[PDB]
Amino acid sequence: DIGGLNPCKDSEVFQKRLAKTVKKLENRLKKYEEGTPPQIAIQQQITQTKQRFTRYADSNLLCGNDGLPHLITDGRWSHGSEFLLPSILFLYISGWIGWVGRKYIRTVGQTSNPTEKEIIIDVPLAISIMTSGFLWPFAAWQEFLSGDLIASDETITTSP
Amino acid sequence: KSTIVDFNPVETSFEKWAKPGQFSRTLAKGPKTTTWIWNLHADAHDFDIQTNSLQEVSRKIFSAHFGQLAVIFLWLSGMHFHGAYFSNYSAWLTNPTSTKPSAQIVWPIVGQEVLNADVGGNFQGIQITSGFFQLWRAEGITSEVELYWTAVGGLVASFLMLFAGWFHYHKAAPKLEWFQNVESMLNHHLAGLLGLGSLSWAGHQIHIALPINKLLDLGVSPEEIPLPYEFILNRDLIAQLYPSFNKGLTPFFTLNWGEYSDFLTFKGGLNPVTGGLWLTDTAHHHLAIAVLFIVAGHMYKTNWFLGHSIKTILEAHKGPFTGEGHKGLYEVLTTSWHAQLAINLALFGSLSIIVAHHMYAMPPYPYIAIDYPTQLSLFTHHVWIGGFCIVGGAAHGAIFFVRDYNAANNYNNLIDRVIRHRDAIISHLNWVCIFLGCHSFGLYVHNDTMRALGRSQDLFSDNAIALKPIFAQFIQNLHTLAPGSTAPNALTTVSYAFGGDVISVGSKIAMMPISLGTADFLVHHIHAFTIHVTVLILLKGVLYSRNSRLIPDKANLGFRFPCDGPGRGGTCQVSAWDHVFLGLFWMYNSISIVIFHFSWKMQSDVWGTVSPTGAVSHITGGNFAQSSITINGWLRDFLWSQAAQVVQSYGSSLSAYGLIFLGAHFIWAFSLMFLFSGRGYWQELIESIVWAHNKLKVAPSIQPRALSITQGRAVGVAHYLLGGIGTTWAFFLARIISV
Amino acid sequence: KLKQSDFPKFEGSTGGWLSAAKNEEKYVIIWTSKDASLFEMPTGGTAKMNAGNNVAYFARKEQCLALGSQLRGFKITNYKIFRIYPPLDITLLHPFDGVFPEKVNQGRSPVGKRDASIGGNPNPASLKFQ
Amino acid sequence: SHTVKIYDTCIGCTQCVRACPTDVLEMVPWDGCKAGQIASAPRTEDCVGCKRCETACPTDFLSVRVYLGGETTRSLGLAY
Amino acid sequence: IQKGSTVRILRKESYWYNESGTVVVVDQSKVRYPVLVRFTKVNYAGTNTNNFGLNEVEEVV
Amino acid sequence: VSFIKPYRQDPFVGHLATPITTSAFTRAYLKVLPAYRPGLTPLSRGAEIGFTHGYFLIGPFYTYGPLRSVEFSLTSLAAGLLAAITLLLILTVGLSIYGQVTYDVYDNALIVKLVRQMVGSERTQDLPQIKGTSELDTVLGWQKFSEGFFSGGLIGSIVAAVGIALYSTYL
Amino acid sequence: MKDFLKYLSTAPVLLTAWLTFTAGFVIEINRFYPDALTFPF
Ligand code: CLA
Ligand code: CLA
Ligand code: CLA
Ligand code: CLA
Ligand SMILES: CC1=C(C/C=C(\C)CCC[C@H](C)CCC[C@H](C)CCCC(C)C)C(=O)c2ccccc2C1=O
Ligand code: SF4
Ligand code: SF4
Ligand code: SF4
Repeated sequence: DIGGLNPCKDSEVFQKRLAKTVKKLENRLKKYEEGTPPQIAIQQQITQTKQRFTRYADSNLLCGNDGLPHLITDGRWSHGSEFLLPSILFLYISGWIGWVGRKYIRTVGQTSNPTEKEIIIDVPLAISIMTSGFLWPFAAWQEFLSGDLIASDETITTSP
Repeated sequence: KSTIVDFNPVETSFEKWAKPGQFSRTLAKGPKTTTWIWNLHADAHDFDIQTNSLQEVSRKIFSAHFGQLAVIFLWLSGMHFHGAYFSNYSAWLTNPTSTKPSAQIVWPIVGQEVLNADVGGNFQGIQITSGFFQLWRAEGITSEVELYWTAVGGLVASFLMLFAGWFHYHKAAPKLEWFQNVESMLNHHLAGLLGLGSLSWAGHQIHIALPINKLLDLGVSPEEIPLPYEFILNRDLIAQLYPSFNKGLTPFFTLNWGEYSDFLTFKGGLNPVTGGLWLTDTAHHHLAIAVLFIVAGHMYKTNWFLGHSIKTILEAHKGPFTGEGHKGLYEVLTTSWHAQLAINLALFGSLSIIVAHHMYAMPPYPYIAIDYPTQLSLFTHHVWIGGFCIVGGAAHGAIFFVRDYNAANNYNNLIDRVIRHRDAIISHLNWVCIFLGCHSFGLYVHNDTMRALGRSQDLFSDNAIALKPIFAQFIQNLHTLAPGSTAPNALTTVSYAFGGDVISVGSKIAMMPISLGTADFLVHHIHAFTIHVTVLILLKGVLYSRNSRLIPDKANLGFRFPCDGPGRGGTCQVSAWDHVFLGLFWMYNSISIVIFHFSWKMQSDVWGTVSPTGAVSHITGGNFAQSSITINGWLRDFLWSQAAQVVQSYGSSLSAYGLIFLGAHFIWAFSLMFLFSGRGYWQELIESIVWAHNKLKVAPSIQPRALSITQGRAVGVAHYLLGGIGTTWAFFLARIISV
Repeated sequence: KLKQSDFPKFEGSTGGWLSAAKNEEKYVIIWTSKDASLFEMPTGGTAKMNAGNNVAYFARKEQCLALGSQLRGFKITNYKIFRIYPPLDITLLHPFDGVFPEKVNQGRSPVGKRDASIGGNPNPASLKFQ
Repeated sequence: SHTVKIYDTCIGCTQCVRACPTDVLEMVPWDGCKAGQIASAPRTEDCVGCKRCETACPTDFLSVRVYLGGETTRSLGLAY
Repeated sequence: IQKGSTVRILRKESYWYNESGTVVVVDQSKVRYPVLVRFTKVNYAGTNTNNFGLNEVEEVV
Repeated sequence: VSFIKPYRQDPFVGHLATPITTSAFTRAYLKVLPAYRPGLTPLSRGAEIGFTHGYFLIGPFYTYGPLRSVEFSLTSLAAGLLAAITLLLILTVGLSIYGQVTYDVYDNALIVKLVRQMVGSERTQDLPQIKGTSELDTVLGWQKFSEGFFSGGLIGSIVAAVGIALYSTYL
Repeated sequence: MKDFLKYLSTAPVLLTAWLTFTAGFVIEINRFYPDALTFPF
């Protein structure tokens, strides 16, 4: 399909990889005894390996000639769960972190001892700001509009 | 109102916990730049600059020692708890030669359960190379319940040491005169601590370890072995194994000590069953050590008209060549903690290296000589600790010279006379270092270039120009002839390394005569050269710590400073700290070469398997003799060859070793950013980053500053040491566990 | 014991001057002390002052000035440093006008003074080929 | 020999003069500051370039500036 | 400008260039740099105050 | 008693009077060496130094060279002799250039007195200054020293080769 | 318990607690839903 890849559900090398891993795990399982915790752990390993391979097969995942899932990150929504949705999730979380950090910096920057409140965090104010970051996309595009997001010329510059 | 302690000196309060940097006069005002954060941790234990009173520094040091001992006790309790709960110690007891010791199981997350190896005995976990199983077996511990109780005792002891530290800083802190009783302290540490510890351990060995281990070697399973207390309440369970307890303590008090030859032997060699030292020999050794140390503890005058005064001993040791001699040394060592730390750390690291040597040379634990990973790990770890401690001793000698050295109090004594001719010492040490390096390494390079040019008869090899270590071979011959000639009451040599028979346990070689040829000559001279260069750097740091021809007032700049400026052609790294930094680098080099020599020589010419007919086949096959004489040989037949197990560990239970190999390479390369660069570039880059932050109104109030020059060097050396030592750690462990 | 009676009671160190301070220049510091105090040499170790005139020779001006700075801790202030060329060419150096450089004395003219801040320095491109 | 320049931002706090290890700087009368004194560099032939002088300068971007130049046995700090 | 006034530093070779500081005292004598300004951010040398000329400071509204 | 004292009663020299720097054995041993033996012209000093140096220099080249022989070989001896002679030539070249760039004097122990008496108001470093008063510290003296070193090196190398051949043949 | 709570509000203790909590919920997500290469939806 895309880039010459093929779905992993029809990739023979993918099933060969699964079979080889299961065979190695079973051979390891053979050298232990009865329902002893080592055998239980190896059986859990086998079950998890089978579940992971089955989930990857039924996941709209494209496999190359090596039988490994390749990620299609050109931007198409068909393979949108590989990069685009995790990209949105990370952008949300990281914007949350950056927004709460910036808000805390600007909030304790207007107190008597701004530097003290950076090594000794005001946990009440920190908790107040941190749970308010869920609106960071909206807060950012409400502070940029008001001109409160960017400094203009009070920023320092070197000699040249 | 005791005469030794002050009651309730410091109030137990949490107020100062909420004021970081309260100890320092400069850091107490609060952070203004990020340099304050780093200065906070760099001055935490520098008690000299926190108080102007030696008494307060001594009390802080005493409580810090208690905290450290509590940490050590907690670590030991954790080790015993892991042995009790997450180990295959019981399975290893019944099959020491076929079960690999494991005492740490790994949770099944993110696929990391592959690290749980097939250590044997129906167990999965990480193979343990600390030799705790062999130590516990030598202690007579035959059950995991005993390990649990030892862990509980360790936890109780750790809490006790924590309470002792709190008590002796906040409730009853000793006075300076108590700390300065070096005669009493030496008497107690020599008699009580050392001698009575040896005596108590000899008692434990004789009454618990001797019978239990004898029964274990006889084939008695641990379940039918009597509980250790039964060997004390019943004089018949121990009198069957050693038929001399039937006479009781009467032979001891009647001076008929020959009766106790059953369990106080002098045999030498190794136990043929376990491959370790005879535990009867060990008990006799500890008894003799106890008596010697108790006797040695009655030397210094403490509270009666009896004993020696160290001041009178030192002041009487003058000479024509040494002026006032040792006059003033007693005042130096009773008023400066740094001098005591220097001496103790240097001798402590040297002792650690000696311990490392004597460990593999004469394996003291049952079934530890045939556990090659344990032997390699123990040697390498102890040599590394020794090198670090020696560098620390040099560092604190330099610190004493900078800070606690008084010129007036040391007029024409040994310290003064050493400083007065420091040039001669350093110049001759420089010449010796150049001579040794030229010779050792250039003989290596000559061998390499002769081999590369197809001239095999021009090498410094055994089948070529030969440099036989005749002096060491003479000593080896003297030791193998000692039993019956110079040690007439010995039955076997102290170690089979000096010569004798091949000692094998379960077809695995425990010890064997270590032949010394031209390959050992070159590597020994390499060791001497590296040690001499490290000594050169550290001694130049100590002697030139106060002044020099460059900076006549270097003592006024302190122990730790980056430079005096770009003038005089450049005055980088003139400190004494910058000498403990370079000396750390050279100690890493020396110890790395030492452990490489040990690993290759043991794998190639000691360790291996013995055929039923007596044919010895080694791990590598004797390639050390002919291929360790060229740098290409070290690169190929040792590094490239034995790195195969590390690089091929992916997908196996040793994959963590490959991951740590790669990560240690990454950290070592990361160090070079700090070692090669300078502070100005990073400060000017932080300037633009701060511009961006200010543009987005997110510049922190604590102004971000690049790490200071000294801190940049410290970070570089710490990362370099961590990366190199971790790379060697992963390489050694994967190689010696795979094969 | 020593060449001159005013030398400090120093046992000699292999950190003193070399062949340079016999054909290029040597520096001598003189001072008078009330007590035979024990002080640390800028070159080697501990020396003993004379209860009176003291004279010391060094290879660098910095060594003499470090010794003088140490002398200030002994409440010694009258120390004076001279430069001696290969022959007896004595030149008073440190108390140049009899007043230490840290204290303002009349009769001193500013040397190396620019009547502007750092920002007024000319651009290097305009200082090419001169 | 190195070059040492003094700039009129001098506040006459004398910290440069009392930090010079080779007696290069001295305090001279002036009328451009409250202290009535300004640093001078009349003995730059003894300047070693250690830059202790400008490490003790409290003014914003320095009032004493050391420009390293030609080297001499005095400026190289050679006891030999 | 006077004591307590807020000024912007116009000196280019300044750790507080384009930044705002508080005037501590303006000297009335014939000194070259009479304006003494205190800042909240310490410079690279650790100081937080400096003397500025009359044309190197601009009062904030 | 103390066996270490300041050198020549000067506590400010970078030197000490140890039982090695100023011992009677050191004095006599250094005064019998060609470099300091009294009554020797610079040519004689050079000749003796060259003889001794070539004599002990032929040794390592012949014994450990690229053409060694556990038995006696004329080719090995010739190789060692040629290597020693060429090394002496290199050392003589170094001596010649060192003397060329170091001194500008033809008669020492006088010019110093002349400029200490009749004034030396010139470009200096030739009239004034002048380090060392030995005859080896002149352009003429060092030239003859190098010539003697070179000739004596050749002669001593040849003599040592002859001795080595005799020892290997008749013993 | 006024200065102890202030000590717990210091940067190291707060960072250690936050990173321990963060690693904790990450590890537990990866335990309950392991081997997640793509978005579950
Ligand atoms: C939490 C606040 C915060 C915010 C909003 C930003 C924002 C920014 N940083 Mg930044 N930074 C921060 C903290 C922050 N940083 C910290 C703590 C450090 C020290 C490690 C840095 C080091 C740094 C460098 C070296 C660079 C930036 C750069 C940037 C810019 C591009 C984004 C980027 O590369 O991220 C960079 C982010 C990191 C390197 C990791 C930050 C470390 C953690 C995640 C942040 C700290 C969280 C904090 C403790 C939360 C506490 C708040 C709570 C008490 C309420 C952007 C202006 C770049 C730039 O100038 O581009 C224009 C750049 O080169 N920053
Ligand atoms: C026979 C008596 C005796 C014994 C056994 C010890 C033992 C010890 N002393 Mg000690 N000491 C003694 C007498 C004694 N001292 C006297 C008389 C003085 C006064 C001059 C000192 C002054 C002194 C100082 C100043 C320091 C020590 C330190 C140490 C420890 C060294 C660390 C070590 O080797 O770890 C071995 C550890 C163990 C074997 C663990 C078990 C040891 C336990 C704690 C028994 C300790 C015995 C104790 C003195 C009994 C007092 C109990 C109390 C209720 C009165 C060690 C525990 C150093 C240290 O670490 O500080 C804590 C230290 O800095 N001692
Ligand atoms: C008995 C051992 C001992 C003791 C008591 C001391 C005590 C002291 N040393 Mg010292 N030192 C030692 C051993 C010791 N040292 C050794 C072995 C070396 C050689 C490396 C040195 C080298 C040394 C130098 C070069 C200096 C000191 C200094 C000091 C003083 C301040 C220490 C401080 O505040 O650090 C606080 C503690 C820290 C900053 C911890 C830093 C963290 C380390 C560097 C990294 C550890 C990594 C660890 C192994 C884990 C890595 C694993 C990775 C995967 C994460 C103090 C008196 C300093 C001083 O000014 O003395 C007056 C100083 O300049 N020491
Ligand atoms: C492979 C890299 C390398 C090498 C070769 C050296 C070599 C040396 N270091 Mg070291 N060093 C290194 C890395 C290295 N270092 C690193 C990374 C650091 C950073 C921490 C240091 C830090 C350091 C310090 C701090 C000190 C040294 C010192 C020394 C010298 C010890 C004396 C000696 O053996 O001289 C003999 C020279 C050699 C063994 C090099 C090879 C020479 C060959 C084999 C023989 C001669 C070849 C011949 C002349 C070639 C002629 C032909 C040619 C003209 C074409 C020596 C020059 C010490 C010193 O100054 O010397 C006493 C010292 O104090 N080093
Ligand atoms: C990069 C660099 C800096 C800048 C480095 C800085 C500012 C350090 C920043 C450290 C951050 C802010 C905290 C550490 C973050 C790590 C992720 C934590 C360590 C990892 C743990 C597992 C220990 C210098 O200041 C410097 C100075 C002198 C010589 C070389 C250099 C140099 O190379
Ligand atoms: S900065 Fe680096 S280079 Fe410049 S002086 Fe200090 S150390 Fe020497
Ligand atoms: S460099 Fe700076 S300090 Fe050193 S002398 Fe010249 S001016 Fe005085
Ligand atoms: S340094 Fe700047 S401020 Fe300090 S004295 Fe010299 S000139 Fe005046």
